[PDB]
Amino acid sequence: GWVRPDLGQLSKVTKVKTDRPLPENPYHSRARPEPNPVIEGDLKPAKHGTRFFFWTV
Amino acid sequence: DGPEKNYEKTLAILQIESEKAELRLKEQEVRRLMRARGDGPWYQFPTPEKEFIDHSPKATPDN
Repeated sequence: GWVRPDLGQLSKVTKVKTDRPLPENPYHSRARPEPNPVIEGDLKPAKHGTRFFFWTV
Repeated sequence: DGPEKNYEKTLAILQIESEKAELRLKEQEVRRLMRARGDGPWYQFPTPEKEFIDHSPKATPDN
């Protein structure tokens, strides 16, 4: 009772059911380093101007 | 206007200049620490972009 597959049938992506668990870390990755502690807060003006030598503002 | 005007103006000027000096020294220390061990906003040298990496399945399974 075998039927030859048509054109385009063997070449398509098929789902498959398995009881094998999904590997959570396939790359055996180490722990990612934490990012820099980003600074939050309101943007206050510069204290006493630019503070470039003798310039007041 | 009298001597108290000049006296208190000099006090305000000295406070401003002392605060500016302390801020400049602190800025030098901050820049030195960040350049030595970059962990603040400044001196963040670049890194190749993460979003341009293929994660789709490929021809060779050992990837």
